[PDB]
Amino acid sequence: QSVLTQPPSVSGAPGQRVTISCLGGSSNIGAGYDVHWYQHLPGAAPKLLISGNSNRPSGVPARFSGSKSGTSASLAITGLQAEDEADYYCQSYDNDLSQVFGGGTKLTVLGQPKAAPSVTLFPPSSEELQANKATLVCLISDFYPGAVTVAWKADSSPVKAGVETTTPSKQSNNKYAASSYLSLTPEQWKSHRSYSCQVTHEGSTVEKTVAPT
Amino acid sequence: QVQLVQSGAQLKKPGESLKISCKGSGYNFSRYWIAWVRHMPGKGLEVMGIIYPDDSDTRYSPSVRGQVTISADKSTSIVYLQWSSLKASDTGIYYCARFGAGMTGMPRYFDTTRWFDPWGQGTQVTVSSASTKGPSVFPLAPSSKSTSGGTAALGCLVKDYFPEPVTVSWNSGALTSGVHTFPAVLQSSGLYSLSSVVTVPSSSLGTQTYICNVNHKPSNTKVDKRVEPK
Amino acid sequence: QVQLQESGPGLVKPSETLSLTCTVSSGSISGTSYYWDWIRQPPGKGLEWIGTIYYSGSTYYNPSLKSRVTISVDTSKNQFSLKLSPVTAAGTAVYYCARRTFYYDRSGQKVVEPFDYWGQGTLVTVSSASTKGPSVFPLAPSSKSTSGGTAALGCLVKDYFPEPVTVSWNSGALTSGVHTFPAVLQSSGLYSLSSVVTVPSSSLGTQTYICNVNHKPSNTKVDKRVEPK
Amino acid sequence: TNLCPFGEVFNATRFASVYAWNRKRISNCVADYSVLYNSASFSTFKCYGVSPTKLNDLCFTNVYADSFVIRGDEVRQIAPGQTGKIADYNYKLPDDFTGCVIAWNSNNLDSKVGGNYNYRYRLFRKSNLKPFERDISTEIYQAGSKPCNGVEGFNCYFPLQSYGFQPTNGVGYQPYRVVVLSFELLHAPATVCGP
Amino acid sequence: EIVLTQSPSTLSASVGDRVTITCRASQSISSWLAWYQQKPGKAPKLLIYEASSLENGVPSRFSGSGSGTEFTLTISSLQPDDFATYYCQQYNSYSLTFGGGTKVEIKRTVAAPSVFIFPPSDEQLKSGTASVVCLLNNFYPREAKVQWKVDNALQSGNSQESVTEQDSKDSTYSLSSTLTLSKADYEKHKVYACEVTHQGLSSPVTKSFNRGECS
Ligand SMILES: *[C@@H]1O[C@H](CO)[C@@H](O)[C@H](O)[C@H]1NC(C)=O
Repeated sequence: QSVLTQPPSVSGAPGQRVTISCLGGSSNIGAGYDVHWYQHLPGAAPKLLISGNSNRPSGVPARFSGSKSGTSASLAITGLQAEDEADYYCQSYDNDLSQVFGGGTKLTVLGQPKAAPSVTLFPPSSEELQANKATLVCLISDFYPGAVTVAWKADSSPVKAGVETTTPSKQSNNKYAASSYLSLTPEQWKSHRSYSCQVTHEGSTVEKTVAPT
Repeated sequence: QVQLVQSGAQLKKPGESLKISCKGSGYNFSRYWIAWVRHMPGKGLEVMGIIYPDDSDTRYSPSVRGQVTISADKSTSIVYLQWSSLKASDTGIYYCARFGAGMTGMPRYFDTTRWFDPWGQGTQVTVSSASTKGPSVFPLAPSSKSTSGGTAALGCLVKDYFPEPVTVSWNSGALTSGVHTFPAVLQSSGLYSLSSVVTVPSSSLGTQTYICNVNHKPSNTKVDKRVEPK
Repeated sequence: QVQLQESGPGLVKPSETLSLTCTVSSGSISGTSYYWDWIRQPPGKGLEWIGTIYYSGSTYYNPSLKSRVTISVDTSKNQFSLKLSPVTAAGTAVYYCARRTFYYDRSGQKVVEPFDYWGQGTLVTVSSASTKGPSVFPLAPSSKSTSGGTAALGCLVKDYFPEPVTVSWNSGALTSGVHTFPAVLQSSGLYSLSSVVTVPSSSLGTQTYICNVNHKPSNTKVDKRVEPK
Repeated sequence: TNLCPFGEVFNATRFASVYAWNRKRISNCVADYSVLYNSASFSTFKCYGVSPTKLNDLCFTNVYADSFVIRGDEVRQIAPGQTGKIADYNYKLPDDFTGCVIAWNSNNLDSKVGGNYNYRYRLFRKSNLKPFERDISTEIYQAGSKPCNGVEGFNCYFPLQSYGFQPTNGVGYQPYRVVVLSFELLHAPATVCGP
Repeated sequence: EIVLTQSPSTLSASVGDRVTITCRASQSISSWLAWYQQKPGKAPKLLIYEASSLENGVPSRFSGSGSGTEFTLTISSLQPDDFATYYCQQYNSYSLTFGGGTKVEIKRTVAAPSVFIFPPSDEQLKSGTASVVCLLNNFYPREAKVQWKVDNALQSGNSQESVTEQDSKDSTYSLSSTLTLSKADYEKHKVYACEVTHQGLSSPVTKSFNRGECS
C-alpha cells in the first residue's frame, strides 16, 4: 500500500476547481512533517509543484494552492486548464519508512465532448491460419475521454485467457485509441459459432461479433 | 544553472549488470543529498535509496536491499546506481533527484524532511530475454467500421517483432487519408505486435488497390502486403 | 568506539623540540562538545596534564609548562599536535592524548567531564645518545628433553637504545607461559631485555618456536628461531 | 496563543521503547523553555552546543523532540561520543549535536509490582547505528556461521529484549523518561521563536 | 595549585578483602573528583566520576565516597585482576591535577620458584661477549635472592636482574638474572651456577652447567 493515500483520479472541466487529497497518519504529518507536491507532466520528469505544504516555486501559477491540517493535506487547482492534465504526487517523511510518496492522482481536464468508441473486429486471416496461428484484432478509436474496458466473449461465454490490451493512446485529433488481441489456436477458432469483442466506455458498451464462416 | 543529467536508455537481458549515472552541475555536489526514485510500469513513485556525497553515507529502502548498490564519486560529481543481476521485473524508469538544505551541521540530519527540487530527466531501463526478430505481416481483410456512414477498415497485422520501432506506409506513401497505425502491444512472449488500418467507403472496395509497406530496420526486414476483399 | 593513537619520534636531544601528533579515527576531532588534551607520565611516577585544545583552535595550557608548550589542531587530517620547544630531562615520559566531553548546566554553566578516551601512549626519551638497534640471541632449551615435564626457552635482546622493544612468540599464537621481562639499563648506556616461555618438553620436536622482536627507532624487525641444540 | 506544543511530549501518558523512539517535529510557535530549565523535577538537564539560559532569546527554524524510556545508569549514554548498547544499537547523537537532553525518574508510572516488561531495547546488531538512525527490525541475529533462516535457536537470537522495571529496584535499574530536543537553524526564516 | 594527596602509597591485601584508598585535597573541589585505574603499560581507565558515580562497564565491587576535601575509593572484594595503580583527579579547576597514585598488590599463598639456566648462545660468543641467564618462574612473594657462583666462587657487580609485574590471574612473579662476562673471562672458568633462596624451597636450589653440554 502507501502510507500516504491519494485518490486514483480526479476530473474537472476547463475553468472549474478541484482538490486532490493526501491522507496520512501519526508517523507522517501527524508528527509535524510538512507535505510537498510534484507534478508529472506527460512525456516529462516529475517537477516540484508545492514545497512546505503551501509554497510555490517560481513558474508555478497561483491557481495551484496547498494546505495541511491534522493528518491530511490537500492540493487545490482553480481555473482548470488543459495543460494541468498530469499525474500529481504528494510526499512527506515517515518516522518508520523515511521519505514517502503518495500513490499519485491522474488529473483529467474534459475539454472535449464525450465520444463513443469506434470498434472494428478483424477475424484471423487465412495466411495466419495456414501457419497454425490465429489472432483476433479489436481496434478501438475516436473515443473521449481516454479510458475503455475490453471484454471478449466466446460464443456467449466469457474468455479468460489469451487477451492482450494496450493502454489508450492520444490520436492527432485529441481523441483516444486502443487495441485488443485475442490469440487462439485455429481449431478453437473453428469450433465456436461466434467470437465477440465488447468495449465499455463511460458505462456504455459497444459490441462487435465475427463468425468463422 | 542547477541540473542533473542521467545516462541514456538501456536495453539489457536478465542476469546482466547495469550501472547508470547522475551528474550534478551548478551546485556544490558534496553538500546536497541525492535520491534514486523509481517509476515502475503502472505504479507511482518510490524512493530506492539516498546518498550523501561528501561522506558516501548511503541508506537503502527494504524493497531494494541486496540487489542494488548506490555509489558516488566526488571528483567527477556523479552518483551511480548498479544492479548485480538484472531481473525483468526491474524494467522501468529511474529518476535521480536532489534534496537537502546544502548546509552543514545539524540541518544535514533532517534533510530527509525536505523536497526534491532538482530532478533528473530519467533513464529508461528495459530487461527482456528477446532478441532482434523481424515482423510477420498478415493482411487484415476489410471489415465493417460504421454501418451508418458505411465505412470499412482494411489493413495488415504486424506480428512478433523486436525491438521497437516499426514503420508502416500505404501504397508507398501516396495513401494518407484514413490511415491509422495503432501503437503496439507487448505480449507475454516479449515481442511487439501492432496493426495499421485504412478507413475507406465500403462501396469503394474493389476499385482501389491497397499495399502496406512494413519496414523494421533493426532486423533489416522489408515486407509488402496486398490487402484485398476476400 | 573512537580511537586515539599517538605518533612521534621516540628520541630527542636536550634543549630541542619534542613533537608528537595524535590521530583520531572512528570519530571527528571537529565535534562541538569535545575537548582534546595531552597528558604525560614520567617513568615510574605520576600523571601531569599539559594542555587542551578545541577544534576552533582555542587552547588552555598548564601554567608550569606554558613557556614551552604549543598545541595545534588540523581538522582536515583529524589530528592535534604537541610541541615542547626547549625540552629538558623532565621531558622523558610516556605521552598520552585524551578526549573529554562538556555540556552546559541548567544554570547555564559549563561542565566538563573527566577523560573518557585515551591513546595507547608513546614514550619519548630525552638524551644525547644515539639510536642503536638490538641484537637478538637464542636462549635455547636445555637437554632435559627426556623429561615428561616442562622446558623453558627464550630470546635475549641486547644492546639497544632507546626504548621500547616489543616481543612476540610464533606471531602471537603463543601467549601462555610468556614472560617478557622489563629492560635493564646496562653500564654501556644500552638496554637489554629477555623474553622467555615455558612449554611442554614433548613439544620440542613437534613445534617450532620463533620469537618476533621489534624495535621501531631502528626499524629492526627480527624473527629468531629458538632451536633445541 | 501559538504556544509550542511541548507538554504533549513531556507530559505524555505513554512513552516509547528506546529501540522505537518517537520523534515530533515542531514549528511555527513560541516556546517558553523556562518551564523546562526552571523545573527541579528533572534529574538530567544537559545541553550540548547551547546554554539553556539563552534559549528564550534565540530563534530556530525547526525543533525536533525525541523521547523514549531507558534505565538510570544508561542516561549517561544519551550524549555525543558515548558507547553502549543504547548509544550504539538504539539511539545515537551526532558529534556536531546542538540540543538538549532532559530526563526524569518515572518509577511511579513505568514500573509495576511483579515488574513491567512492556519496555524493550535492542541487544544485538550487525553494525552500530548512524546518528539519529532508527531500527525497528525484528530479524533474527546470526551470531554464528549457520544461517538462521528466520527462526530462533542456537546462535540465532531474537535481537530485542525487555527491561524489568520493579518498583523496589535500585535507582540505576529504575525507568527514566528521556526527551531530546534538537535545534536546526536554516537560512529560511526562524519560526520557533520563544520569548 | 590544588594538591591531591593519596593514602596509602602502597597497599597489599588478600583476595576478597575490602581495601580503601584516600584522596585529600588542599582546597574544596566539591564532588568534581574522578578515579582511574592504570594497569602497567596501559593507559589509565576511568572508574568513578562525580566521586560516587560509576562509569559503564566498571564492576560493582568498586565504590567511591566523599565531598569537599576528603574522598575514598573502596573495593569491596579485591580480585586478582585489580593489581593496578589507582589515581584520583580533580576536574573542578582549570589546572587539572592528579594524585600520586596508590599501588595495590595482591597477597596470596607462597609458591616456590621454578629455576632454569641458559648458557650463552654460540652467536653471542662469536660477538665477543657472554651473557649467562637464570630464570625464576611463577613465585610468591617477590622477595628472593640469586647468587652467581663461577668456579664455586661468589661473584658481585657483574650481574643484573629484572622482575615481572604481578600476574593478573595467578598473582605470582618471575625474575631473570643475567650475568655478563667477557668472551675471554668466560673461556677461563668451567662451571657456572646460580643458587636461589626463596620461602617455598626448604633448601636452596642450584642450577649449573659445564661449558660442554649435550647437543
Ligand atoms: C506538565 O504538567 C505540569 C502540571 O500540570 C506543568 O506544570 C508542566 O508545565 C507541564 N509540562 C510541560 C512541558 O508543559
